[PDB]
Amino acid sequence: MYKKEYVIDCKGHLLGRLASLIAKELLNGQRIVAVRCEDINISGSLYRNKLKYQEFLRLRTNTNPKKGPLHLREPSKILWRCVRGMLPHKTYKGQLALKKLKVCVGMPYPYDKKKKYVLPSALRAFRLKKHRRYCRLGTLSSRVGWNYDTLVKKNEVLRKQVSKAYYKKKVNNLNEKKEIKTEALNLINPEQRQVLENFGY
Amino acid sequence: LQAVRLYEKGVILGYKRSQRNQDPNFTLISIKNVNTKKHAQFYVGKRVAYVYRTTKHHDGVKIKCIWGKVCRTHGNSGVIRAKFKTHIPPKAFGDRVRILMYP
Amino acid sequence: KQIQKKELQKINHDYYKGVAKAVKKKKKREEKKAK
Amino acid sequence: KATKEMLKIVEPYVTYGYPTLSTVRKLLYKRGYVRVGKVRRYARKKIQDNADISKHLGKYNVHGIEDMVYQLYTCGPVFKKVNNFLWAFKLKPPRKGFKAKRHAFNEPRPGDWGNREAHINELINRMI
Amino acid sequence: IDNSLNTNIHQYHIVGRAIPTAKDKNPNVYRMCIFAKNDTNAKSRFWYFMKKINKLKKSNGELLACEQIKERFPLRVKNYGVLLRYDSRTGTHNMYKEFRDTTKEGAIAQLYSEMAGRHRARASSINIIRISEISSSLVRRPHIKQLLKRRLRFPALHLPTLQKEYRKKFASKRPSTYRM
Amino acid sequence: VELTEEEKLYISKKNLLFKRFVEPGRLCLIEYGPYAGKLCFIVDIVTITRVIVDGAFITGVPRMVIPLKRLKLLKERIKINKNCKSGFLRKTVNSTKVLEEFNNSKLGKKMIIKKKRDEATDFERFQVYFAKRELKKKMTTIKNKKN
Amino acid sequence: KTIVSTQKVLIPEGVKVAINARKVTVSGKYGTLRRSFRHLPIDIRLNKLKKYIKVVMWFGVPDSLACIRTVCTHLKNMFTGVTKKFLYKMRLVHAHFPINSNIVDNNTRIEIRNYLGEKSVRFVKALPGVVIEKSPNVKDEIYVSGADIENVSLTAALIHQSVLCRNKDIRKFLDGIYVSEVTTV
RNA sequence: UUGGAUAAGGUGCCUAAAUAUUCGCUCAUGAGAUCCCAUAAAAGGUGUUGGUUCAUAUGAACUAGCCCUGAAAAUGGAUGGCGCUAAAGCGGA
RNA sequence: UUGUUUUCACUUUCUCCCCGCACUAAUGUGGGGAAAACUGGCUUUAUUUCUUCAAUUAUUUUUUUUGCUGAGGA
Repeated sequence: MYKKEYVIDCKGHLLGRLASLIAKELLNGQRIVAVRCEDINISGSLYRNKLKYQEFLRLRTNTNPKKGPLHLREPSKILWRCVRGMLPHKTYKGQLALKKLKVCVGMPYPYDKKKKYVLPSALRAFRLKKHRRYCRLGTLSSRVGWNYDTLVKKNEVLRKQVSKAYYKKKVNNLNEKKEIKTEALNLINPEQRQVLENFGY
Repeated sequence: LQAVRLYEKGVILGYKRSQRNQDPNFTLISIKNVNTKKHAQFYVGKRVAYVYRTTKHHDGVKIKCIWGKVCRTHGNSGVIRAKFKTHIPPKAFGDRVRILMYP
Repeated sequence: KQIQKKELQKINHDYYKGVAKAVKKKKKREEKKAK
Repeated sequence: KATKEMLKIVEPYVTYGYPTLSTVRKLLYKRGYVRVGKVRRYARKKIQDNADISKHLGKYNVHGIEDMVYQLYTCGPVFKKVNNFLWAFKLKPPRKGFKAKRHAFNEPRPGDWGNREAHINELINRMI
Repeated sequence: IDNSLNTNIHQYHIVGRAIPTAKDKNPNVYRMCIFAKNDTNAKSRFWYFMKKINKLKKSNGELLACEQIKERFPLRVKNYGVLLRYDSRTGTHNMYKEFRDTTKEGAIAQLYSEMAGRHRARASSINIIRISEISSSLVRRPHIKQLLKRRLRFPALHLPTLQKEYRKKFASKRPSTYRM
Repeated sequence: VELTEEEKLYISKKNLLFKRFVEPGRLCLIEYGPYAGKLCFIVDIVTITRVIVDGAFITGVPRMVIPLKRLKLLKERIKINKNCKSGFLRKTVNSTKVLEEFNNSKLGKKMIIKKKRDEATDFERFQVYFAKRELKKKMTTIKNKKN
Repeated sequence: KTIVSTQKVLIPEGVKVAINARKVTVSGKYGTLRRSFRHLPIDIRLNKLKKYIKVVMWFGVPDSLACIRTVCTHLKNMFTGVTKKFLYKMRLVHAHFPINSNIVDNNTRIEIRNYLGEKSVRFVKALPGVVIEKSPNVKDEIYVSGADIENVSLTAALIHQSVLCRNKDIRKFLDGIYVSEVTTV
């Protein structure tokens, strides 16, 4: 809302709730970059969402399909269109809000180590009954003709290993910082020690 | 460091409007860390400054501020209505305003 | 106000006895007509 | 009997009930307006004094808002010269709002119109 | 006290009689006790039931005293019994009812939400009659027997519900669903 | 017949995935609603969601009924009778000092730190800042020395 | 409708298990066990000196309480299946053309011929670790067996539907590849 | 005209205001979603819950809420759109 | 043709015992019995700030922080 830009990991996020929240942020003026859109999940069976997308696919302008609704198959573009359908893109302010949004499949280069945020209002674990049926946007998009799911998965696993390496570096950095803190506490004057102790610092 | 702030951040949301109908006398304002009406009521009567930049100087200065104050809360999600000396230009939605400590 | 609360208790307990006896009569009539 | 019968035909468009003393006092003190002008030229005026009350009723010895409340609650011998003398109250909309103007106050579903009996004091002092 | 959880039902008891007429020089007096949303609502329901069961209304009925005979202890824990009668979109059906709460006021009212949710029976279609007290062992309902068992337990796997204070939109990372 | 050691060890070793039995006698601190911030006792259970939670006079909470959705109970427990009333509640609470045994866990310590941190005046806020400043001085001094 | 359901599954002597987050890992005689049952809300209690499993379901409503029964009898039943192999009674049938078998590559990638006389190729597989091989007692009989209950049963399942013909009344032409009875080693 | 408060109606985004609280029901391989209003019927329903009647925790019959079949039309298509299933659906409070 | 009056059957427990004897969800359970009653209620005595004094209604009196308005000119 007030940050320069918010990066959202779309993994395990319900499409409609995520789109509504993101669109509200764009309208309020907060720049949003959405990553890993191919792990967005949609309520209802995968066959149900496949039928819905087939019904959307069979729909085009009869006279000239060029101006027909550009269907788009990438999950990032699907999320972008869902967000666009949530805000007044026909107006200037709505167009600005729409252009204030970036969507990516996987995690591209300038999103390796900026904090990916998660909005619990759109989590599957909190917004869907466990015994009910859900889908996966990457799988649905591959079914409707994306043919890039596997490449994103291989890039994601390579990124997993890459990030794990420097997380293992960071944990040792933090646990040496805490132990130097333990010894530096007793080099501070006692009255300054008391305030830190009783304020939990 | 330098350049103290001692104010709270706010975003200019839409006018005090309904569906397909506005009332530009009041402008809706969102505040940095307020999310309920019960503490949105805390910032009532406080001065509100909208500070913006002009293309060219007007008093040897490229900066102009229009004043106002928050009258009462709007809804129950930490949104307020602010009345300004003039009407907030609609080119300024989503911009930043200062909710000042004084009064 | 012990006397006043006692009188109120007496009136309320008369109400309670009336309700209990009405319950008894309702049950007796239902039992009689059940067969 | 007569006015109750004539009001029953208009029940679905009004809500009515017991006023009680504090509420009648509030209504007369903060919303009470009085026809001070001459017959058929009444020129609605807020009370703000007892001079007009005495001018219209002093010869009939019910002069004073003290007496007007003293008389409106317990319906004594002078209701003609009190109700008709008093301008119709122009109330504000309820502070918290109506429940359903379309439905009766007496139906199990939320509703407004009908006889609130003793429950109209809260509505009046919310609307005042 | 929390207003959101509470309903709006209190105790009352108002006594009267049909009008003594020339034909009926000495009419008998009668009474009955129900609770509803308001005292006026309960009076209207009582007069409706009087018109449905006998022949009398405000035109031929009057009341001669009013009191609020509240319960012995509203903080008690009870098990009572009433009789339900309702109508569907094609007929009418009847049964009994019993439930546990602190007092009769909500004991009357916990049923309407269940009825509306299950059978879509709006409150204008249900009739509740003859409130009394039930036993704890005589209940043949499935759920209510374990209510007064000697010892019982189950987990708390319900989803969290935080304040508007702390229902922060952007989270540092994904929360879990274990708690405790 | 009785077996001792195996049952005694497996009670601890079973590591059952669910804990905090809802038996009468537990302590509670509400999570949602106007009453989030008070300490009470789970007197009994009335249904699946609604439960009976009542405080002690020392803690000062009247009788209440709350849905299970808004709850977060405590690990303590006393051994009162099922019908024990406010005369015995104030005795059984002080019999074992039910509050003392809680405010040392991680969550309790965090809550106390937050409670004493938000109520911090400007003077102690600046004291915390200055203590952090001196601690950072020592940080960098010995970090440079460690090379 | 009540709030707890459970099945006190009896652990036989010849099996040792370890539960972890609805992922029970077990060791018997022919091998080890594991299972992906993450669809269903299941909690498990375990003991190993006194044995017996307790698979439970909290807030047990008959809407899904028919699943704990399935998983519980299934659990005891894979215990039995891995301890002692299960044997269904599969018999090939042939009204006119006796069934031609080409058991190529050790119970893996079997081929079927001589069924109505098509004289073509027909090959149907099965899950690895499960045998469906000729019983020497009778030629037209195959002694199906394997590691686990589902392991044997899906193999006994897929095979029947492999060679179906067309336009021939099966009320009169009783051709098929049948499975009749169940026994143990 | 300036403030306040409301009516009808709404409070997931479009769109100002509840991803509000509380209790149930429903999974639809064409779910459903505000009077007029923008169609749906006879005939089938051991899912859910609660009943009623009967024969010694044991079997039936019905009953009615949601869901399903019945249910096919021509430019591509419309709960207003997006979408929504721990509802943003239905019946309450 | 109402009233009135009468009988048993009801509750607490970390009580205890025995049988399945560990079969408990638990630091127990299924069944059959003993215990007092630390549950509980009943009447009192000085006190309600050790501790509750609730809720609703009727009748009164204040209070924190603040929005908008200043007609007139006797």
